[PDB]
Amino acid sequence: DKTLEEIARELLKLALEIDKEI
Amino acid sequence: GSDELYRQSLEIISRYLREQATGAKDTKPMGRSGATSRKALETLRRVGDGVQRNHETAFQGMLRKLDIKNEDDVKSLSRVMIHVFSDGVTNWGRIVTLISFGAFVAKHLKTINQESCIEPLAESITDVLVRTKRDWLVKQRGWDGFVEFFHVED
Ligand SMILES: [Cl-]
Repeated sequence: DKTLEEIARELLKLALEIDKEI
Repeated sequence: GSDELYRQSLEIISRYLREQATGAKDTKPMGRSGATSRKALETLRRVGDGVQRNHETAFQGMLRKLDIKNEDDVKSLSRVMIHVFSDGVTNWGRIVTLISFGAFVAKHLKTINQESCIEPLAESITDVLVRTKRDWLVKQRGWDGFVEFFHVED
């Protein structure tokens, strides 16, 4: 349970959202 | 010079992050391939800001949890940065995602008098991009391919 590890997963999630746009 | 791709990439990413944090376009002349780098910057102003508006909540949620205030914390972000590639996919979207994340951090550093930390922030981003995906960038014609990728019909 690390905040940095949790943030890393969110960054991947956000990148997959952005694939739908660009 | 040696490693022109890294130099150019740092020049582009540095100026974009600093311009995003200060709100002022840079006027200092750029170096080799600067003409292409000028167009890439303008491309980032359009595409990068579009990503920031559509996803500011997600990006702000990351800054809240990160709680970075000094140079050490800025460098510590490299572990987070590489996750834009975690699924084995590489494309200009992931690179724009990474640079947009840098933009949100750079804006924060400005608000706490850490503009000096923006330069090592840009170096960290350029490291993740160039030191791990150089082969991909070369095959994609570098920043000229970046510019051509985001060409708008107009
Ligand atoms: Cl693509």
